Amino acid sequence: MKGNFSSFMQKEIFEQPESVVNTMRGRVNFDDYTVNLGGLKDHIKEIQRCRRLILIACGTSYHAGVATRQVLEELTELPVMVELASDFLDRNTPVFRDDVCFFLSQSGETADTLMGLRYCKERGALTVGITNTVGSSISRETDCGVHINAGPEIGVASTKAYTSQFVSLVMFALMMCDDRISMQERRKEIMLGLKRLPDLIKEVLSMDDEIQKLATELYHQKSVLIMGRGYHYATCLEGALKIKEITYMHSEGILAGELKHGPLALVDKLMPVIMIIMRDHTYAKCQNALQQVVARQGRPVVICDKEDTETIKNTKRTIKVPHSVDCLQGILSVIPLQLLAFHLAVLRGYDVDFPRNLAKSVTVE
Amino acid sequence: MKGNFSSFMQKEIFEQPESVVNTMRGRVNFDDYTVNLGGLKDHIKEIQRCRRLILIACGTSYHAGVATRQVLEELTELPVMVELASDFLDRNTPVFRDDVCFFLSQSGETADTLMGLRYCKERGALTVGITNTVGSSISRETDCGVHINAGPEIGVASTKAYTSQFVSLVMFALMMCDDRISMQERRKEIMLGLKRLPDLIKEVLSMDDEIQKLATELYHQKSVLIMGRGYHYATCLEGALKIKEITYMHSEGILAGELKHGPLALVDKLMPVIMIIMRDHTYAKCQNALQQVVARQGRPVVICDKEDTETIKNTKRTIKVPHSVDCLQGILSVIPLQLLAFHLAVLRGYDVDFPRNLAKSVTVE
Ligand SMILES: N[C@@H](CO)[C@@H](O)[C@H](O)[C@H](O)COP(=O)(O)O
Ligand SMILES: N[C@@H](CO)[C@@H](O)[C@H](O)[C@H](O)COP(=O)(O)O
Repeated sequence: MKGNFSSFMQKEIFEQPESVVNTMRGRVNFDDYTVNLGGLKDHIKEIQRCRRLILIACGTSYHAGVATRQVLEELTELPVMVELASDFLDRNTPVFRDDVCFFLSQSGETADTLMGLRYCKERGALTVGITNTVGSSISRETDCGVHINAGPEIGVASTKAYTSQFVSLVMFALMMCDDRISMQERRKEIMLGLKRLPDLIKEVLSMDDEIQKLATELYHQKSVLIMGRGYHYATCLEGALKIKEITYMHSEGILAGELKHGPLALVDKLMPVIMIIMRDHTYAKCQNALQQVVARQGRPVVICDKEDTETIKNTKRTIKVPHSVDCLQGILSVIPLQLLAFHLAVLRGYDVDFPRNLAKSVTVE
Repeated sequence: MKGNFSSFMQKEIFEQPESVVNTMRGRVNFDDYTVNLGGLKDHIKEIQRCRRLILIACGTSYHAGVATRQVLEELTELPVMVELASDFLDRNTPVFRDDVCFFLSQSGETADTLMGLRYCKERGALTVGITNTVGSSISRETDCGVHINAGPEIGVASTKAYTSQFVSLVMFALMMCDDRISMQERRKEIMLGLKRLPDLIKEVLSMDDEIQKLATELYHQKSVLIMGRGYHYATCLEGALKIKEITYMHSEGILAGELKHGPLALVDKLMPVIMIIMRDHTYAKCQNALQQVVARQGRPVVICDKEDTETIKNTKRTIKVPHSVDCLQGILSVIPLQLLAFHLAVLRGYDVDFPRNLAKSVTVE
């Protein structure tokens, strides 16, 4: 039972202050800035010997990799490859004995991610499971793993499991660099953001009524282009998938740096556009993308941060989310897009929890 | 002057039997199965010492990397990473002294690809230029390079330059494995396909009138989903971009293995779909994607090969292209999509050569 909510998905979205706390429970100690993933305690030293991280997954679990890639590169200093499992297998991707391969899966039974796992094992790679289902195939067949501990997720369109996968990979990253003197201030910045994150998610959830009103403006449209870069590239892909999944509107994520390489031809006053701009090191380049969409008569809705005075000042339609650290900001930025997919589906008369043509786990072929 | 054609783009498309011959001229000897890229003659041995290939580009030049990745993995046995240049830079991607980095660019002046190049040089990586413009910045600042020799390309939506980039990267691959006894039959298979390719492209071009008729069926639509996998993933992305660029229809490339992970919710009898199915090792899995689109009331147009009796037999709308080798087939499969973008733009009244909001080369920011 979902008692208090009319759907599992809305309950799962509004559960994210608690699911994030649950993911970090018994793991992150805020008194002494320590993180310990017991499921990885044995194997961590072996992992630090490896020469490359490969993150292998499908759909939203794939996006959680795209969302943490840069901070994994930053803090591990290893090359990080993120791969859609179906294509990884079609190409007979080269994998080596000193590769560590991560398998990201809410269900733990996704057929292509699991066959990806067995392919890598057969080549002698170290395998790590990041899942939300204890006792699943992927959880059982990996060498080590982390249970994200988000609790059961019933809505086919994933919400809390994405944000808990994201926190889980950030925690792995923090363990990886815990012996580096030069990285200790960075780690402490990150851990203080994680401490603050539950309260900041409660604050994003208070904008539900405002997002319902924007859904009211959009539910007759047939397309929407969601543009972001850097840390927010994953957020645009993930919001795009969520809207496709339960609303059946043609939403597409566009890498903002690619705009002038073709997609900008789609922009005029009739194409709905959502732009994400955060105050990280991509800010000036995102301000360029925005200016270029407006120059071509686009009328974008802009997801920015609450303290971004210059874009709030100069832009009429803003969804203003709280400010966090650059590599956690996408946990906050994705939530209005989760809520927008939900409200659009309600307005169109569609089943938010069990959309047409889809299942929670794709276990066959 | 384009004399004989009403546009540069259609002339460039119909030039592809000759541009392919021009790309291979003085390079591939069919009498003794030798390939020699003189621009790489000095540096080839150093390249074979390197531990990873990174392919860095924007838009269609990016797609040429996606299109040759698998055969580069196959024949070099190296890891191959393909990167959108804007994102490569946003993430401060780790690059090493024993990386070989390829910069793919028709113009040779694309700002993000060029800044990508300088970033890699500064870290001591070996840099290789694949371009269509002699004397360009990228051509001049790399350590070595190949001029694809396609001739001037005026149409903003790239055609011959894509297929010549593709052949150029296949030729590099063949040079890389020319000392391996076990790979000699494979190389000879590939070189015999390249020998046959110009005549097979003439045969695809003879279906112009048939593609004009399909454009006639589609030019009132607002969306189209183009689905493929494996070797044809690049083809679906590239056709999708070409239709966006000059027709302004919302065309999106979908990885066919990802269908059941969300995008299948978009499929019903009103969503136009183009599916690509080739007789390579992904055939049975592509037949599964097709069956799943039809099960959900989709009415796909299917690009298949002429000798694919089972899908011709069981499917009403086929664009039947000649059969080639698996890793060259996308040179043939992309051409109907080039011609479809062209005819759609004509029917809608748009400038095929100089679309709105775009330029041939993005040299600034
Ligand atoms: N249900 C979709 C997400 O909202 C889908 O893309 C999903 O992520 C995919 O099927 C993989 O499932 P997994 O996370 O259980 O492996
Ligand atoms: N004109 C477009 C291709 O049709 C665009 O995506 C293009 O590939 C991109 O701007 C990169 O240009 P380049 O190949 O000159 O580097």
